[PDB]
Amino acid sequence: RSTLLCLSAIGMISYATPVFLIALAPLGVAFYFIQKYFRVASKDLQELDDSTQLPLLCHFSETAEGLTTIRAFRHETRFKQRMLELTDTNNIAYLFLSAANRWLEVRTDYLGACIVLTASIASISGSSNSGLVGLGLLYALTITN
Amino acid sequence: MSLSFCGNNISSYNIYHGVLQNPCFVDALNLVPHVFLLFITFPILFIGWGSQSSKVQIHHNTWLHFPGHNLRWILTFALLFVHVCEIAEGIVSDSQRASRHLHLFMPAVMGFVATTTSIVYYHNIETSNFPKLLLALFLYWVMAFITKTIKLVKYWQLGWGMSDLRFCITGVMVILNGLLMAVEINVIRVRRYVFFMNPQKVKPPEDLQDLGVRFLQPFVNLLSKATYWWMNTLIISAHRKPIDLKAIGKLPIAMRAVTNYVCLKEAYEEQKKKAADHPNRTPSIWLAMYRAFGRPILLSSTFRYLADLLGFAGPLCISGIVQRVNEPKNNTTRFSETLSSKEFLENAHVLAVLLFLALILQRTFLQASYYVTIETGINLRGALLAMIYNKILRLSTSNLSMGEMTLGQINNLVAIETNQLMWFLFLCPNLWAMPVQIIMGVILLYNLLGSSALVGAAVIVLLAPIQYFIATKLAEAQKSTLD
Amino acid sequence: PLFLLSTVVRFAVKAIISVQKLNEFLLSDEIGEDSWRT
Amino acid sequence: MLARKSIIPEEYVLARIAAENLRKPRIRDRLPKARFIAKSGACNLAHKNIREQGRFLQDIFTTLVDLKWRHTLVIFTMSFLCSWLLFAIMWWLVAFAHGDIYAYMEKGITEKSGLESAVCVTNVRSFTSAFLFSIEVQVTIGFGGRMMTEECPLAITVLILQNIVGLIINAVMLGCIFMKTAQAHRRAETLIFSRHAVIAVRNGKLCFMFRVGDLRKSMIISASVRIQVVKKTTTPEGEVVPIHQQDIPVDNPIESNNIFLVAPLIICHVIDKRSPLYDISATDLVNQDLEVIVILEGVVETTGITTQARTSYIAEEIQWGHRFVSIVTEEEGVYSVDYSKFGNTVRVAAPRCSARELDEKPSI
Amino acid sequence: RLPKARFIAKSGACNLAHKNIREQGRFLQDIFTTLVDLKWRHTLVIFTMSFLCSWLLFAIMWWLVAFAHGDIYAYMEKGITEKSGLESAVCVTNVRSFTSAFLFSIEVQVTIGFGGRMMTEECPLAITVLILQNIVGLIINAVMLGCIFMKTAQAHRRAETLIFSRHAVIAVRNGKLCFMFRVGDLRKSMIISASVRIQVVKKTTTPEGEVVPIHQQDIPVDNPIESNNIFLVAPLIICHVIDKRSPLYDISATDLVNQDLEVIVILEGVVETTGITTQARTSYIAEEIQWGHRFVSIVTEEEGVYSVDYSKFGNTVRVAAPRCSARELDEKPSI
Ligand SMILES: CCCCCCCCCCCCCCCCCC(=O)OC[C@H](COP(=O)(O)OC[C@H](N)C(=O)O)OC(=O)CCCCCCCCCCCCCCCCC
Ligand SMILES: CCCCCCCCCCCCCCCCCC(=O)OC[C@H](COP(=O)(O)OC[C@H](N)C(=O)O)OC(=O)CCCCCCCCCCCCCCCCC
Ligand SMILES: CCCCCCCCCCCCCCCCCC(=O)OC[C@H](COP(=O)(O)OC[C@H](N)C(=O)O)OC(=O)CCCCCCCCCCCCCCCCC
Ligand SMILES: Nc1ncnc2c1ncn2[C@@H]1O[C@H](COP(=O)(O)OP(=O)(O)OP(=O)(O)O)[C@@H](O)[C@H]1O
Ligand SMILES: Nc1ncnc2c1ncn2[C@@H]1O[C@H](COP(=O)(O)OP(=O)(O)OP(=O)(O)O)[C@@H](O)[C@H]1O
Ligand SMILES: Nc1ncnc2c1ncn2[C@@H]1O[C@H](COP(=O)(O)OP(=O)(O)OP(=O)(O)O)[C@@H](O)[C@H]1O
Ligand SMILES: *[C@@H]1O[C@H](CO)[C@@H](O[C@@H]2O[C@H](CO)[C@@H](O)[C@H](O)[C@H]2NC(C)=O)[C@H](O)[C@H]1NC(C)=O
Ligand SMILES: [K+]
Repeated sequence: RSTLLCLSAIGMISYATPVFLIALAPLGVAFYFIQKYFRVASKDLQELDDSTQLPLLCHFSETAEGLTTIRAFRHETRFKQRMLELTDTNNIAYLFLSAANRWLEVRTDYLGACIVLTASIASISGSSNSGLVGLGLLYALTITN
Repeated sequence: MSLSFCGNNISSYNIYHGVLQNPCFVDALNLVPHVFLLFITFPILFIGWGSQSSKVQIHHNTWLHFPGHNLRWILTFALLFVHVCEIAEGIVSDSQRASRHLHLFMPAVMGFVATTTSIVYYHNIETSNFPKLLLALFLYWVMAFITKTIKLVKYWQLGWGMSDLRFCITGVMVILNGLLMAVEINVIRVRRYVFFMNPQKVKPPEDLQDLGVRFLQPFVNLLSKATYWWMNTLIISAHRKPIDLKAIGKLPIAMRAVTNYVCLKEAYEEQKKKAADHPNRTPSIWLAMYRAFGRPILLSSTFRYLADLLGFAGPLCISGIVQRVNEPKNNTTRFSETLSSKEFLENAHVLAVLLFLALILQRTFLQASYYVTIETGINLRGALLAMIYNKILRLSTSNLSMGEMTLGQINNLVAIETNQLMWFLFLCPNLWAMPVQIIMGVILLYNLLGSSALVGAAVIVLLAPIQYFIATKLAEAQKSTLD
Repeated sequence: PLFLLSTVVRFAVKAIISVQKLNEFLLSDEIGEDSWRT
Repeated sequence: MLARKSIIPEEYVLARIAAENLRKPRIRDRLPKARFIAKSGACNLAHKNIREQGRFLQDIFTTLVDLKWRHTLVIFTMSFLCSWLLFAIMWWLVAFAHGDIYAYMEKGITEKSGLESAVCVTNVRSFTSAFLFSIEVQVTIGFGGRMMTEECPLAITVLILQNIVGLIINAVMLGCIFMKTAQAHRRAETLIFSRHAVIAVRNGKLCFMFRVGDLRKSMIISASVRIQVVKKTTTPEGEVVPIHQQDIPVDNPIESNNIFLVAPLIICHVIDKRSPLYDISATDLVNQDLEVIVILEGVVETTGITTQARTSYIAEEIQWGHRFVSIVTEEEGVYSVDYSKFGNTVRVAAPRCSARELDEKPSI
Repeated sequence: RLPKARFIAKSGACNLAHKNIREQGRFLQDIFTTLVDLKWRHTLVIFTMSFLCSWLLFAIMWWLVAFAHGDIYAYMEKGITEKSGLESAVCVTNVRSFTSAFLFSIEVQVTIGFGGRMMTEECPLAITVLILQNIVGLIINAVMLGCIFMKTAQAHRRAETLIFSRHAVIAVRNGKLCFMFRVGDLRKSMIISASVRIQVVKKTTTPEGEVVPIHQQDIPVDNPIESNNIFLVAPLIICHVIDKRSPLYDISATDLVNQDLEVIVILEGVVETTGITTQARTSYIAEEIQWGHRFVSIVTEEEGVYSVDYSKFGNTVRVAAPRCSARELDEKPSI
């Protein structure tokens, strides 16, 4: 759904005002690079998140089935200073995943804004009905979304 | 013919009555400080100060911030915007003439490049602690202030008022230059690096001293905090070597689980001590979360409201552009007066720039909101897990408190309830930010289409209850499928 | 926003229930008062 | 948008094959041992918590004098261009303010007037003219079609400023160029170090030999050799120094560090009682806390600048039981050095024990 | 009371006071030498003033020669007569005032030569003044370029960068007392061919009655190959082992508070960047020697690199040590 909406939008942008698609070539280039690097890092980041939550649960279960033993050995701090490390690894995995997502969103939003500018400027200086200015504006605005 | 500055009219170069009483001379005097700044600062930046006078193999790892850092960035970006507006107005006004009046917009373009170079110069100074050099910036701002002030009073002697756009733009620029000079003065006051005998003793944050802290969000300048630029390296390192647990090194001491657990424990203890004296009052976790993670939620809501306000610039600019492009401009008569403060917003080429800037600002605000509330939710989750563990250690093994299904309850409380609470804390700002946006959208619909917009809003609004019903039925089906 | 409002409200309900469960767990019998005197 | 908000299905994802069978826990991903001095002869530590002594404006100048020739030209050109432009703006402003631009325009509209009696600087009427005048005053061409009259003293003040600033810039740039001309042979260091250091046997005792050679044609005057062993050591009273550097003598018939280096040389240290490597055997030299540093110092006769070249060897580089093939072999009528055989090593038979044990039962 | 007299302060700079020296004559070479070594704040001022003074002096000369000749009168009467009766009679054309004389001097001495004030070929005295001005301007220009060249040359060198610990220790290391201090470097470069020397300044008396006020005694620093050369990348602990001939042999632990001692440390070397030999000095007195301490370790391994921690550079922790003089530990071996 998303890719078809994007394709139809840029198609109508180009048809309404051809001068846009000469500016299409740089933007597309940029997009490709983004679509590369994110997809390479994202998997790795996900491969950490799902991997750092399995031990964090396991630990709890142990310290719930053997609480009497731990309080016998008086080894409580040895377990707390480990639980903290586990939860910190998990939290940093989440934080880096969210930062990667925000990086992607900012980059693609700036690409969308550049598209809006290079379509609006072409449409402002053009010879076509106001309908084909409004269509261009609206579709180049939705591309951003 | 030729390319003059004050125009092609001879009587525009007269300096009989006074130099100040000739507007073009005031424009030139405004153009001067920018070029002075550029010529002072381009050689300094090109040469560098890379003279290895100290062990810098671990001095390049750490940096520092001066007293006024965020305020400086916000003010410089605002000044950039004001200069873009001045460039635009000058170009529009000049295109309604016979000659080319370079005194309308060339000072503004020089000011744009000079302000950009000013912020580059400030960053490159700050990264390598060197406060003395920023004295140069000081001089710049003062000079600029003076010059702009003169322009203002000379406008004010003609009584141009705030109804004329140039007067407003110049006044805004005057006060922004004043604020920036104040920032520089305060930096001089706090660091004591020029006119004092004993400078300050300043060291980088303790976190950059450790070589394992690789999450650099809290430690970087506001333009990199706002674009996640610092991330680039790590992501581009996804090709050379796939990420391991070592690349995402460690957490800064402000985001570790122990610190937030301390904060939440102390807040809960304050609540419980207050409640114990009260006769029949039950404990509350809600108020413990607030007063310990409540400031960043307000900051998220502020960014969210700013993004929601800027979001409406799409429809408005679209309406302006379309209702301007309808009519050909051949009919209109020649008008040689400076463009009206309403005729600035009426253009077809100004509004494109305004829409562009509005989009790139709204997106940044929105992502800032998302990130702040996400980080708060994650810290709260870490604190909650720490608290639940410290309660698990102090538990009784009696069968009147334990039960045939108690490890299951604990497993759910760690694996499900914490995640549900966290993902609520993420979406908390939408509770009191969505109604504002929807109401304002309906207001604009009404003021754009009469009372048919009320019918349209009534039709669309039903989207939420329908989705709620579908969601409930879907959840029940998913539960049966899981069983 | 109209689409996401349903999810936000549902998450609000589940969060309320979760805090209730958390309070119920935090009110339980505990071992001590003999090791507290050192 | 909101990928996995619903979070029910977990806590029962069964253990992977590498989890239950314990194939993953075989990490074998230890970080490499931390070197003290790199193989490239560059010390790499991390000093921290050093009180920053700020900066000094002298540092910008110190950088300016030491720059690549591809940056000296750029700063040269930029400084001169910026100076001409700044003073061009000053001259154009003076012409504007005095009423000379207007006067020239009005008397050139009807150019038959031809009056230039009262002007700060003659024949300056636009900004192009101001730029050309500033070029002719800073570079001291002085064509003389745009004179400096005795009319307005602000112009004379700007002229004095411009002459002095031009002199300052010219002197500084000539100084930079001359300094870069004086340091014309100062390029780089060309001392070649063998890659593997053998531990052979020579005259009945072991050794620790490596090879060192030159590439520059310029001789090295009073060359000196220092060799050190870096390891953590503890006194009997029990004080642990993490990195102790202990000096090991170099074999020489007159007990000196002076090496005469024209053809490549072999540098041996013989493993006697006090030697740090007295108690090391070939089977121990697989995992061992051991880093041997070598420092050669001298003065290149051309420039007369002292040079110090360093290197370091660890347990992996040492080739116990080898020796060095003879690089030098006579040509038809002249000694010759086949530098392609520099670091090449040959294998020979040597005892596998340590010198600690090789002289307690000598007849082996 | 008054602090006891020292030999070398805690930052070098020997605190002696030489007096009665047979003072020599003061030479102009001293003035020139002072000129060639200066601070930029003063270099710029002398640079500017030389040119201003020269332009003004020769402006006065040119104005006087335009006065003595019939020049000013001719150019003042030409305006009245409205005819160029002063084109060729003039000593130097179009010089009719002091402002114009100043402009002409600037043009001649900076070699602009605009050419509105041309050099006529009538008055020989003017030609003499012109030759004199050109020679003087050339000399001054060469001198000032030479000063700037010297500034640029000696620009690279900067201030000292060797860090010494505030006070020393006297520990037991490998079964003997040793006097130790720690030396570190903050510089980025390498001190090529460094060296360490230790001396004891003390008032000594000879059996024959020759009393030496402040005698400097040489202390053999302890190295496993008996040499000075020290390689300095991570801070070192210089040590000296108190043997039968060290002056610190008989000084006990109790009476180290009141004992005429001073240990001077001189550390020399050659920097790599500029090849300018440097010497750094320090001294320790009785009050700043802590018996029975030892310096704490500073370098920790971060599993990728070693990492010196200079915050603990001068830290020193207390340990056990035989609380007696170094003589009693061998003449009375049982202790
Ligand atoms: C004629 C006029 C003349 C004026 C007369 C003089 C007036 C005096 C006022 C100037 C005082 C300047 C002192 C600076 C205050 C510093 C206070 C202190 O530093 O804490 C301020 C805090 C702390 O962050 P930091 O210290 O800046 O360092 C950043 C680092 N990362 C850190 O947080 O450790 O940082 C913060 O808490 C951030 C605060 C941001 C405040 C900005 C609010 C946004 C308002 C938006 C305005 C936009 C600009 C105008 C738009 C116009 C559009 C046309
Ligand atoms: C706001 C303003 C904007 C300004 C925009 C920028 C303006 C730039 C304009 C000019 C740009 C020029 C840059 C070109 C870069 C080429 C550099 C080229 O000279 O390299 C050749 C070398 C460069 O050695 P290095 O890499 O620096 O290393 C330093 C040293 N070798 C070392 O290793 O440690 O260099 C040398 O080795 C020495 C070169 C000497 C130069 C030659 C002069 C000729 C005099 C001798 C007479 C010959 C006759 C010439 C007549 C020619 C006829 C026209
Ligand atoms: C448009 C520009 C583009 C071209 C630029 C490219 C580069 C070309 C020009 C290069 C500029 C010359 C390099 C100067 C190097 C800076 C040295 C800086 O240290 O001194 C600035 C002074 C510092 O005083 P200091 O401590 O004594 O310094 C010496 C140092 N202690 C040492 O090691 O030894 O800082 C101070 O403490 C200030 C005190 C006063 C200093 C200056 C006094 C000014 C006197 C006169 C100057 C005006 C000249 C014109 C007069 C005209 C009159 C009509
Ligand atoms: N013929 C040569 N020319 C220049 N440099 C050499 C030569 N032979 C060896 N080197 C230097 O020796 C150092 C180590 O090189 P490397 O370990 O690749 O081989 P090697 O042990 O020197 O001898 P070989 O190259 O024969 O194996 C390198 O830094 C290289 O510069
Ligand atoms: N106060 C002083 N300043 C500089 N040099 C001195 C001073 N006193 C002595 N000298 C140097 O010491 C040497 C002493 O030899 P000289 O021939 O002067 O014997 P003298 O005059 O008997 O000495 P004095 O008068 O010092 O006892 C001379 O070479 C002189 O240069
Ligand atoms: N981390 C450091 N960075 C830079 N210089 C240092 C550092 N530590 C010590 N020094 C220098 O070493 C000298 C000796 O300091 P030492 O550690 O022996 O005593 P201290 O307690 O540091 O005294 P002070 O507080 O006066 O420096 C000091 O003069 C100081 O200049
Ligand atoms: C050029 O000069 C002035 C700008 O101040 C304009 O105003 C004219 O100036 C003369 C005086 O010289 C007045 O008498 C006229 O009434 C003014 N004419 C007008 C307002 O049309 C002048 O118009 C400018 N343009 C020209 C001469 O073409
Ligand atoms: K001439």
